[PDB]
Amino acid sequence: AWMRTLHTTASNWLHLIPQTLSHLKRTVDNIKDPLFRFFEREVKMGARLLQDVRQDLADVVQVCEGKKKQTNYLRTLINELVKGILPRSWSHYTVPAGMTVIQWVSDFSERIKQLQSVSQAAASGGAKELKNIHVCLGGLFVPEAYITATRQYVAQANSWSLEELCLEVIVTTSQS
Amino acid sequence: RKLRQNLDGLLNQLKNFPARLRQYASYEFVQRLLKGYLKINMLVIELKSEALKDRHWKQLMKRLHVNWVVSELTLGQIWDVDLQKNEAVVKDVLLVAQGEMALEEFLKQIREVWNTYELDLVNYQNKCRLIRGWDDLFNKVKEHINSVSAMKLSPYYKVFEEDALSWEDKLNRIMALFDVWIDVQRRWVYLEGIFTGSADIKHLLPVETQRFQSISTEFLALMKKVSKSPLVMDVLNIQGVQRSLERLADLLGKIQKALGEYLERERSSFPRFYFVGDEDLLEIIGNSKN
Amino acid sequence: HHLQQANIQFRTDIARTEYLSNADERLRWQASSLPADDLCTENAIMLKRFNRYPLIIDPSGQATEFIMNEYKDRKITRTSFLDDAFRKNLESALRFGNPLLVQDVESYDPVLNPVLNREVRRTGGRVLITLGDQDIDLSPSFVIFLSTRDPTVEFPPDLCSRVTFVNFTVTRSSLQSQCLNEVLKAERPDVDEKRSDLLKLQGEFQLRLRQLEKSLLQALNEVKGRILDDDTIITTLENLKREAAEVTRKVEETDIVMQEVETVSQQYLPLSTACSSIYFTMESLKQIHFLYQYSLQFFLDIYHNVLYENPNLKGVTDHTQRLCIITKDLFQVAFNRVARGMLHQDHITFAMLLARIKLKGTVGEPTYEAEFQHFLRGKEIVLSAGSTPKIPGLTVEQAEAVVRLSCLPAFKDLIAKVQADEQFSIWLDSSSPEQTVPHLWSEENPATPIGQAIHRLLLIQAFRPDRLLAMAHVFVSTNLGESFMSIMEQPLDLTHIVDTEVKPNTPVLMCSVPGYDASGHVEDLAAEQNTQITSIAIGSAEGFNQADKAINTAVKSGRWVMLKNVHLAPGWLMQLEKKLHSLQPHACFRLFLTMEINPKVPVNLLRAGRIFVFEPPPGVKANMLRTFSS
Amino acid sequence: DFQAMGRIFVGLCQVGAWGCFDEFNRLEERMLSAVSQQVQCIQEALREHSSPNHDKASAPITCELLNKQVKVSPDMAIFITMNPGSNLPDNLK
Amino acid sequence: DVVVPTLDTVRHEALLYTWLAEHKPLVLCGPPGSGKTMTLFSALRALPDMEVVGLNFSSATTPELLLKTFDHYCEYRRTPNGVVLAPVQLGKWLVLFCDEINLPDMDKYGTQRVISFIRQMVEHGGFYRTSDQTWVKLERIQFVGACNPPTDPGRKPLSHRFLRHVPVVYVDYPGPASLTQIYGTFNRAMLRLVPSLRTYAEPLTAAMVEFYTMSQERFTQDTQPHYIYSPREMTRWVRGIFEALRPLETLPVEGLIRIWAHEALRLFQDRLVEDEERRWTDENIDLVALKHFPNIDKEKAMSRPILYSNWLSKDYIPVDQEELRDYVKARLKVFYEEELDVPLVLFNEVLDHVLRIDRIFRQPQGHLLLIGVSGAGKTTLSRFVAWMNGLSVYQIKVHRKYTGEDFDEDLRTVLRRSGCKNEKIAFIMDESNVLDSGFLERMNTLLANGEVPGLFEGDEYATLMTQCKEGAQKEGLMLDSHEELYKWFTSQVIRNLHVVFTMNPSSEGLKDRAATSPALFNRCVLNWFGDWSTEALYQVGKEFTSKMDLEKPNYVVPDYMPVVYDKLPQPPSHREAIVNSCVFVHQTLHQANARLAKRGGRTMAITPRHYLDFINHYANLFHEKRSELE
Ligand SMILES: Nc1ncnc2c1ncn2[C@@H]1O[C@H](COP(=O)(O)OP(=O)(O)NP(=O)(O)O)[C@@H](O)[C@H]1O
Ligand SMILES: Nc1ncnc2c1ncn2[C@@H]1O[C@H](COP(=O)(O)OP(=O)(O)NP(=O)(O)O)[C@@H](O)[C@H]1O
Repeated sequence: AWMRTLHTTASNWLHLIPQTLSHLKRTVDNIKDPLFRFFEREVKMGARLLQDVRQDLADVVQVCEGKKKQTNYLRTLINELVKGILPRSWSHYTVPAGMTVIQWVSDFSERIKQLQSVSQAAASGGAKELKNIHVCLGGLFVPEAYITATRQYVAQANSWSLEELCLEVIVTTSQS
Repeated sequence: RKLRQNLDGLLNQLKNFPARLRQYASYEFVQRLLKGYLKINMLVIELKSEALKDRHWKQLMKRLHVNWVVSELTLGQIWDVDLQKNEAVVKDVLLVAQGEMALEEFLKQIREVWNTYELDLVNYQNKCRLIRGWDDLFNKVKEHINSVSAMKLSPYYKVFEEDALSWEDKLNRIMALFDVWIDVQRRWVYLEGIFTGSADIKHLLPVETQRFQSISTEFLALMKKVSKSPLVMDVLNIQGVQRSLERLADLLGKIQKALGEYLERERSSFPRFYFVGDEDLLEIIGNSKN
Repeated sequence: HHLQQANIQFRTDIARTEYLSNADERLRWQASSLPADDLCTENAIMLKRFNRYPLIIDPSGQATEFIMNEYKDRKITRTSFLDDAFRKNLESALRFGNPLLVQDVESYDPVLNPVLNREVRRTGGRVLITLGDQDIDLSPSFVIFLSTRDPTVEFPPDLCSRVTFVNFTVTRSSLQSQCLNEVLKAERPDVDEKRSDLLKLQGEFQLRLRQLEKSLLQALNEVKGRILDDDTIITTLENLKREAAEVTRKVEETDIVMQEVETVSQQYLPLSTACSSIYFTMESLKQIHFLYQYSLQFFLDIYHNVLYENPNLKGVTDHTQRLCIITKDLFQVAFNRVARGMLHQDHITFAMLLARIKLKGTVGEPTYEAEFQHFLRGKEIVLSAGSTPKIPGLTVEQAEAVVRLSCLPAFKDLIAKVQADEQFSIWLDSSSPEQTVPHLWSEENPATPIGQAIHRLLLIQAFRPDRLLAMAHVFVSTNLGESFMSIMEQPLDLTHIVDTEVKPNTPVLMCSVPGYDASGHVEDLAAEQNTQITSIAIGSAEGFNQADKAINTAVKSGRWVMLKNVHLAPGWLMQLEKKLHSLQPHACFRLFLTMEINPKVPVNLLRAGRIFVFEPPPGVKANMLRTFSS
Repeated sequence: DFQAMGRIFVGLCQVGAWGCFDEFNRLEERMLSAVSQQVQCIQEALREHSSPNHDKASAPITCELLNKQVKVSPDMAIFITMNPGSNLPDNLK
Repeated sequence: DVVVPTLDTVRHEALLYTWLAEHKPLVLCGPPGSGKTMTLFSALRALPDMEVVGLNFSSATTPELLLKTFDHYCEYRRTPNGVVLAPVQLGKWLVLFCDEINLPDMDKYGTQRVISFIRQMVEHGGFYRTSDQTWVKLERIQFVGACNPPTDPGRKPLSHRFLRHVPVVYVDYPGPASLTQIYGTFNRAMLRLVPSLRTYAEPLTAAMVEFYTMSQERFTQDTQPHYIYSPREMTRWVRGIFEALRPLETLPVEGLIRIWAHEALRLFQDRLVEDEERRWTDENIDLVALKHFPNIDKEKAMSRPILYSNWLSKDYIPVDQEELRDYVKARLKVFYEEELDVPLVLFNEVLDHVLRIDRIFRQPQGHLLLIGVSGAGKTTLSRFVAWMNGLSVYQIKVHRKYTGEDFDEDLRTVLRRSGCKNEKIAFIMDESNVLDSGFLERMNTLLANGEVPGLFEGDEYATLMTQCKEGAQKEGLMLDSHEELYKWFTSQVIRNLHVVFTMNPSSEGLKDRAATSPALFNRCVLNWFGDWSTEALYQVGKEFTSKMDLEKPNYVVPDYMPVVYDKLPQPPSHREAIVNSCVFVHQTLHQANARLAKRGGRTMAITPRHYLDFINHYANLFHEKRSELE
C-alpha cells in the first residue's frame, strides 16, 4: 500500500514540474550583457537538475507500476521519498537543511517558472528586457551573481568604475 | 570396466534364449545372479580404489567375518560374499579409506615440499648472498603448521599420529630458526650500512666497531656455509645454528642499542639535531672533519 | 489445500516441527543456545535435515553460537571470508573433514562454488575438488555452514541454487507469535498446558505409551511359573491401563481443546500486535537520532517487567482486568524506558507513535488513516497558483493551510464556517488556543473523544502550528493517560532503575550534550546506596590499563566502576564491549560509562547498554546557578 | 612524515620553537588521533606551567613523549590551522 | 582467409593502399565479425613489400610488446645520422597489425601507455632506447590497427593526440548484396561435392541470406544482450552444411533443405530466450524455405521433429527421436557408474541440449556458450557429452596472484596437447573462474583463428616445432618449413580443441564483465538453457520417486482436479497425482516469489536444484517414516 500512495505522489510531482526548460540563445550581441550570462548559467543548471529529477521520478513511478525493478540506487531513492527525506542526489544548490521533499519540489516549480519567464523575455525582446524584469532573488540559484551583474550593468551603462558604485534600496507599495 | 563389458555380453546372450527355456524359474536364477553382479559392480569399482590398504582389507575381513588372502583373493570370493546386503559396511570402510588417503597425501605433500625447498640467495654488494623470499617462506611454514594443527583434530588422525608429530617438530624448528634469522639479517644489514658508509664511525665507537667486526666475520662464515647448501633441511641440520643465531641476534641488538644511545646523546647535547633524521645525523657526525 | 483438492490423504493438524524431530533432539537444541520459538525450531530442523549446505541469516547471532555448541564434539572452527587466513583454513577443513562455520558471506568468495555444489572428481581412490591452484581431497566428514549477520543482502542466483537458506530474522509475525506464547504461558498457564499437550498427541505421548510396553514385555516373559508371586503383576499392567485411557481422552478431546485455545488466544492477540508494533517502532528509532538504538533484549526485558515484575497486577485475579493492566503498563513502561534515553525534543514524537499504535490496537475506534495521512502529508496536497482565496483575518499561510484542510470531507465547509465565526480572532490570538479549539468539522455522527482530539490536532496544525506540540500532548493525554508523559517531567530516579532494571553485565551509558557532565549523578547515587565506587578518567593510554585493572577487580568483587569521558576512545570502547560480552559479573557489579553525545561511539555498545540522556535544564536562572557553583 | 613527528616534537620541546600544522583536518583518522594525543600531552605539560603554587626555582617540567620524560621549555608553542567543512578533535577542544 | 572480393572489401583495400602510401597509421572500427581483420590481412599480404606481423593487444599489453616485436623482426644499426631501427629484410616495409587497439586498459589517470608509445613513434618517427637512454628512429616500420567501437564494454576511447594521426574507417556489416555474393561463392564451392544439386546453389544462397537478415531485423541487442548476428553466423551455417555433406555421397534437394533448416534452428533458435520467439523462427524457416524452394513438398523436406545425429550410424544422417532417446538413456545409465554417481533424468528439453552440444563438438572451431539459469544441466551436460565423445576435459584453476603468464602457460599446454598430440579437448570455462575479463581477450584470438601468436615465442617455438613435425610424421605428412608446420598445427587446433563457456543470464552487473563483450557472443555458438518447464519437472520427479511405494489401489480420483501438467495420464493414479502435487510445490513457490517481488520484498532465486533437493528430501523422509512405522 505504500507504493500505491507513492505512485500517486510521484505522479503529482511529475505533473507539477514543467516538462522542459528552454535554453537561452547565445549571440554575439547579448553575451556582452552580464545579465544574459547570469541567466544563461542559471538556465543551464536548472535544466540539468530538471532532467535529473524528472528521470528519477519517472523511474520511481515505473517501479511502483512493476515495469522497473528496484535497483540499489532506486531502492535508496524510494526509501528517501517514502519517508519525506530529500535525497542527496537532488541537492545541488544551497537549501535549508532538513527540508522535506514537497517544499523542495514546490520551490523547484517556482524557480523553473521564473526561468521559463525570463528565457521567453530574452527570446522575445533580447537582453534589453532583462533589466526591466522583476526577478525574485529567492528563485535564483545564486542571487549574489545577479547583484554583481546589476552592478556591472550599471557600470557599463554609465561608464563608472565598479568600486565607485554603492547600493541603495527603495521599497515601493505603489503599483506601476 | 572390462567386467561390466563381459557381464553385459553375458546378459545379452541370455536374452536370446528360446521362450520355452525362459519360462523356467532356473534361467531366472542365473539372470537374477548376473543382474545382481551388475548392481554391485559399483561397489566392485569402489573396492579397486587405491585408497584401500592392508589395514582396510583387514577391517573388511574382520567386519564381514571372512579370512581372505589379499594376494590369493579372487573375484568370485568377493562376488559370492553378500556385498549387496552388506553395502553399509563397505561404504563405511571405503569412507574411512578416503579420509586416511586424504591425510596420507597431505603428509606426502609436506614431505615433498620441504625436501625440495631451497633457500633463495641474492648477492649483496659482492660481500655475501643474503636470503630473499622471507614472505613466501614464512607463509608456507604458517600454512603447513596450521594445517598440521587442523589435522590433529581429524577423526582419522590416529593412524598417522606419530608421523605428524615428527613433522610438527621439524616445522616448528624451521620457524624457530627463520624467525630469528631474518632479524639477524636485518640488524646486520642496517649496522653494515652504518659501519662502512662512514669511515669516521670507527673513531667515535671503537668498541662497537670491534664487536661488529667479530660479528660480521661469524655471520659471513654462516652465510657461506648456507650458500654451499641452500636447502632448508640441510640448513636446519647445521650444528648449533640455532644457538649461534640467537647469540648473533643478542649481540647485534646490543650494538644497535649502543648506537641508538650514542646518537640520542649527541641529539640531546645539541637539541636541534632532533629535527634531523638518523642517517642525516650520522652523516653530520661522521663528516665532522669534512 | 492443493493436496486436499487432489484427494491425497494427509494429516489435518500437522505440526512440522513435531513431525520432523523427536523431543530428545529439541531438548538437546534448547540445551544449546537455541531461542525456543516455532520459527527457531523449524530453522534448527533445517540445520539437521539439509542435503545442501545451509546459509544462516542471523542478525541476532544466536544461530552461530547454536551451531558452535552443537558441533563442539566434532571440533568445529570459526572462520570468515574477510579473514586473511580463510582459504587455508577452508583447505584444511575440506582436507581433514572437520566441520566449519564461515561468517560474513555477504562478501562471498567464488572459490567455494564447486564445494557447495559437491563437484567431486574421482581418480582412483583420490577424490579431488578444485580450490584455487590446489586439488584437495574431500574428506567424508566435511560440513560447512555459511553465516550472515546482515539480514539485508541480495545473493547471486549462482549461490542460491548451491545453498539452502535458514532465516533467523525477527519479523512482525515471529515477534507476535513469541509475545502471544509468552502471555499464554504467564497469564493462562492452563491453556499453555492444553496447547503443549495438543502438540504432544503427536509422537511424544504415543512413543512413551509404547516405550512402557517395551518394559512390560521385558518383564512379561521373565517367567518360570513365578508370574503369580502375589498375583499383583497387574500394577505394572495398570500403569499402562491409566495412561492409555488418558491419551485416549485427549485424542477424543482434541477438537474441544483446539477450539478453546483458538478462542482464548484471539483474546490476547491485540496485545501481541501492540508488542510487535512497539518493538518495530523502537527499531525504527535509529533514523531519528544515532543514539536511539535498542536491542530486542530491551523490548523483551520490558515485557518481562510488564508481565512478571508488575506490582499493579498484585491482587487481581480476573483475566480481563489483568490483560488491560498489562497493556497499559506495557505502553507506560516502554515509553519510560525509551524516553529516559532520548532528548527532550523526541519524547513527544515517540509518545505520538505509541498513541497511534494503541489507536490501531484499540477497540471501537476507526483507524483515522485519512486524517493522519493529511496530518503528515497535508502539505503534499497541491494548491494551484491563484487558487488560494483571501479570507478575513487569516494570513496567506493560514489561507493555504485551510485550503489544504478543505480537501478532507469533514472540513469541506471549513472556510465558510471560519468566515461566519465572530469569535474566531480571539481564538486565533489566544495564548492557549489548543484548550478551546472551536467546533468546525462537519460530522454525520457524533465523534469519539479521540476523533475530536485528532480533528482539533488538524485544526491547530492548520491555524496555530506554534501550539501543535502542546496540542499533540493533549492527543497523547486523550489516548494514553494524563500522567503518561508526567513521569519524564521529573528528576531521574537512578536508584530503583540501576538496582532492579539493569543487569550487572549491561553497562549504564550516561550520554550528555556537549559541555555537560553527569558523573555527579552517579556519585550521588553511590553515596546514597552506600556502595564503594572507583572512578577513572579515560584520557590517555594509562587510563585504559587502570580501567582494565579496576574492572577485573570489581567484576570479581562486585564493586562499582565509573569511566569518565569514554567518547575519546572509540576503539577501546569496542574492545570493552567485546570484553563485556564474555564476562560473568557479580550481582552487585555495575559499570557506568559517562560520555558526550557524539557519533563516534560504537553502535553495538549503545545497542548493548542502557542509555540515559542528560541535558541541562533550559533557562537563564539555571545557567547562572551552574556558573556560580562551578 | 610521521616517523620524524615524535622526534620533531621532542626537538621543539627541548630547543624552544613553534610548530604550525597547516590544514590539520586533512590528516586521516589514525594520523589525526595519534598526533592529537601527542599534542594533548604536550599541551598539558605546557599548561602545568601556569599554576602559581609551582615555584620555578626548581621546576623541571616534563612530558611523556616516545616513552621518555622530555623536558619542555616555556618558550615553545604549538598551533593547529584548520579548515571548516570541521571541529577540533575532542582531545584538544 | 583470402577474402572473397566484395564491394566493401575492394573499397577498403583501395583506401588501405591510399593511406599506406603515406605511412599513416590506419585504423578500422566496426561491430564484431564485420570482417575487418580478414580484409586488413588480405590487403596487407597482397602488397609485395609489406611484411605483416600479427600482434593482438590485451588489457595487460605495454610498450614491452612492441619493443619485443622490434627485437624479433627488426634490428638497431648505427649510422652517422644516428641509431636507426630497421627490419632485417632489406627493401621490405614492416607493418605491425594491432588487432585490438582499444582494448589496453587505461591507467589511473586515463592514458593507455602503449597508445602513447605508438603515438610518439608515428609522430616523432622514433623512440628512446631506455637501456642506452638514446634516441632511435624507425626507418621502415608502420602500424595498422583494428577495433570494435568504444561503446562496447571491454573497449576504451583513444587519446585525441593519437586519433589525430590515424584515419579511422567504419566496416559495417556487408548487407544483403555483399552477403549474397560471398555466400554464393561459398555455396557454389560447397555443392561441388554432389553434382546433382548445383542448380540449387543460388536459390539456397538467397535463403541463407534472407532469413538471416530477417533475424537481424527481428532480434536486437536491446531485447537480450546476446541476440547478436553477423556474417560469422553465415560462415558457421556454411560450415555446418559442409560438414553434413562431406561424408555423404549424394543427396536429394529435400535433404539439402532439411540440413539447411536444421542448421538454421541450431544457430538461431537456440540463442532465443522466449518461447514465442522460437515459434516465430519455426514458422519463418518454413516460410523462407517454401518461398525459395517451390514445388518441394514440406512434409518430406522438413518435419518438425528434426534431429541429426552420428551415434546411431557412421554417417551424419537424420534419425528418429525414440532411437536417440534409447541410445542416450543407455549411455547415461553407463555414465552413472563410470565417472559420477548421481542420477540424471533424460527429459525432452535435455536430450536436445545433448544433441546441440554434440553437434558443436563435431564442427571445426566449434565453441559453445551455454547461458541459462543456475543449475539446469550446464557443467553437467557438457561433461557428459565430452565423456561420450571421448574429449578429455580441461578446466582452468585460477588462483590468487594468477597472473596472465599462468593463463598463457595453461593455454600453451592445452594447445600442445590438442595440436601436436591430436588429442581432442573440451576446454570448459565457468563464470566463477572467469571473474577477471583481462584474460578473456587472449581467448578471443583462439576462438576466431585457433592460434594465438606470441604464446610460443622463444625456445618454446623450437620445441613446439619439433613436436609438431613429429606429429605430422605420425599423421603421414612430411613438412619442412616452419610456416607450413605452424599452419598445420593451427589446423589441428581448429579441428581438436573446443571451448565450452558456461554463464548465467545478465545479472552479473557487479562483475567486471557486466554483459560480456559482443565479440565473445559472436565467436561462440550460443545456447539458451532456460528453466525446466512443467513437463521437465514432472518427468524428473517421476523417475526420482519411482522407487517409492506411492501406489494406492483405492485412490478415488477427484471429480475436478487442479493440474499443472496438462498431459497427465487420465484418470490419474496415486503416483501420478503425487508427482503432479510435487510439481505444484515448485509452481506455487515460483508464484509466491514473484508476488514477493511485486510487493517490493527481497526475493531469492528459485532454480531446478531446489526441485531436486525437494525430491531427495521427500524420498529420504518417506523411507525413514515408513521404516519407523514398520
Ligand atoms: N567478404 C567476405 N567473404 C567471406 N567471408 C566473409 C566476408 N565478410 C565477412 N566474412 C565472414 O565474417 C566472419 C568474421 O570474420 P572476421 O574478419 O574474423 O571478423 P572480425 O571483425 O575480424 N572479428 P573481430 O576481429 O573480433 O572484430 C567470418 O566467418 C568471415 O568468413
Ligand atoms: N537433468 C538432470 N537430472 C538430474 N539432475 C540434474 C540434471 N541436470 C543437472 N542435475 C544436477 O543438478 C546439480 C547442478 O547441476 P549443474 O548444471 O552442474 O549446475 P550449474 O549449471 O553448473 N550451476 P553453475 O555452474 O554455477 O552455472 C548437480 O547435482 C547435477 O547432478
